[PDB]
Amino acid sequence: LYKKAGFMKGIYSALMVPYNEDGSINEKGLREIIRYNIDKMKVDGLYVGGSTGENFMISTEEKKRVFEIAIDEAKDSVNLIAQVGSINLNEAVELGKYVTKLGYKCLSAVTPFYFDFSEIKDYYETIVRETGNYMIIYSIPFLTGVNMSLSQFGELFENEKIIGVKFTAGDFYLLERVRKAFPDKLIFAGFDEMLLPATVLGVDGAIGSTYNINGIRAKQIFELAKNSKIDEALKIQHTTNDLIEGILSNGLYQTIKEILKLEGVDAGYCRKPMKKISQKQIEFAKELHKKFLK
Amino acid sequence: AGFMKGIYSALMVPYNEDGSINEKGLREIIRYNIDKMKVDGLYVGGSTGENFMISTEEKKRVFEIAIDEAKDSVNLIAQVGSINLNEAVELGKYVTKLGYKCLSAVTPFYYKFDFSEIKDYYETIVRETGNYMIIYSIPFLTGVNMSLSQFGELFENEKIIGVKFTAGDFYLLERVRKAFPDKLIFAGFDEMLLPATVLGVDGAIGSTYNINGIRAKQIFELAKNSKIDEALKIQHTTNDLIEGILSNGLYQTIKEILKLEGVDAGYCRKPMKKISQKQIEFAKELHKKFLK
Repeated sequence: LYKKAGFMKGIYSALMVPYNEDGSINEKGLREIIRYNIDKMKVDGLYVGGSTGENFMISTEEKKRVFEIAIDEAKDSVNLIAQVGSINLNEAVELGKYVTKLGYKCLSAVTPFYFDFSEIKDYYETIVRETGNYMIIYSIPFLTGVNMSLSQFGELFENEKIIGVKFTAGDFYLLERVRKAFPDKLIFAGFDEMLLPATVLGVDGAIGSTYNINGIRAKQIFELAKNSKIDEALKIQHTTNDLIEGILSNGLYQTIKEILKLEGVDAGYCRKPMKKISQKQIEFAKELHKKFLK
Repeated sequence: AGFMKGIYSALMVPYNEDGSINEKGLREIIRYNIDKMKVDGLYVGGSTGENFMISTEEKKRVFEIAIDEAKDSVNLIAQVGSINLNEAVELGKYVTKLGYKCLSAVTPFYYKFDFSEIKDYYETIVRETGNYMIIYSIPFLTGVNMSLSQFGELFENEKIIGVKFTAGDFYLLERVRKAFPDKLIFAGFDEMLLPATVLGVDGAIGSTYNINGIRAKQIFELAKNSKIDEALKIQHTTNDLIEGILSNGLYQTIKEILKLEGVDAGYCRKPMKKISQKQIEFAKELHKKFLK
């Protein structure tokens, strides 16, 4: 339908945040990662604040500082989505209000793992109505759960400001059903290693962490599959998944940071008392870079 | 084995009230698949044929009729797997003698066999029959989840020529396709035919092709030939039909639609529930909207 926010289509990097040794934000490194994504990966958008290991119990003051820097550095060059969930509802509202005042024009949220569908719906609709901003839902509204039902999607998509969904589990029957039932909503693939089969089911783009270093190939897959070049897209998805297979066996986030540094980006190391990367994983990351990205 | 590519119906079998085979109706279902659905092949003795609900002798009679009626007009695969390896070899030898040129076998289930035992099972059927083998992988029913390196171990056997892939794991599907470009991969999930096709599967084996095989071949061919937009529209229409089939009872609704198409599709094996008035009328509406 013509009412879709079609300008939002494309490849979004789940923005990696670098940290200093003491745990604070490496603001200079963060600006380098933003610039690398915009200028070298050529991403269509940035997805800021997704919950990972190092992201989760960081202070909201540091969450806010990441949001300020990201929109200051990106300006209006790419689309932005700010994830403001994974915290209590009143906390998520004050964060949604803050990023809205900063100028973010689209929110996303996943709920905390405390549950009933009425509580999920109220969580989303509260953020929307208290911030006045647009909202991308998650297909799985918390971690240890499963994808929502088709009629639950309808309850949420009844809200005009709930404009799309990040699809995080690869149920491709449900993905087809959601695409058919809501042609006016955006669907973003959350699974980088399944971008090609998602693209032919009509997803509007993809949100992923590997696009920080593999955004060029990802954009090629998306574009070729939508323009009658499926054989070429499949070969690039094959190459991409050789890289992803190695990234996954070597530790996803620590390997992305190592390859960023091999590309000259001051990405540091994984934060917190999160497990230190090993000498063997350092060497494997170097081999992955030489073979796939150098 | 490139000549085996394409769309295979998992052949349904009509049973009488007492569970015995309705031979007249079985020939009618075969004729409908070959002549009207225009399938490239028949997958005989699979889950869809209620294979695991019937006796060894009843399985043999289904295999006899199917190849007698189909002759060499379409490809034929005979599913001979079982928890009983001695039965699997017996059935595999029997259908090989009948003239079937390719076997399939579900992973042995119920007991928690480890992978070395699963490998012995496949290699034993191949060794004892001399026939080709397609791995039947269906974790939703068996609980057996096979790794990429485990597929590699099985695929070192030159007569294990492919896999019927029913796990909805499209990362694993892409990894198997890349690792084994010389093997056949058949999609087992009719409602995900389009995404599987663009990952390079060689065909599909499905229950809904007994009645929706025309659209299935369209999706497959269009997606391989730079018509993705058209293939998605037909997958969308197909999945409206499949969504109704699933809500109405899969086996009962396919058999009911076959009857609306003039094919005597008989009953399901007990304890499969008999179809209800509500389900009969729903099937009539699916037929009128999607297939008449």
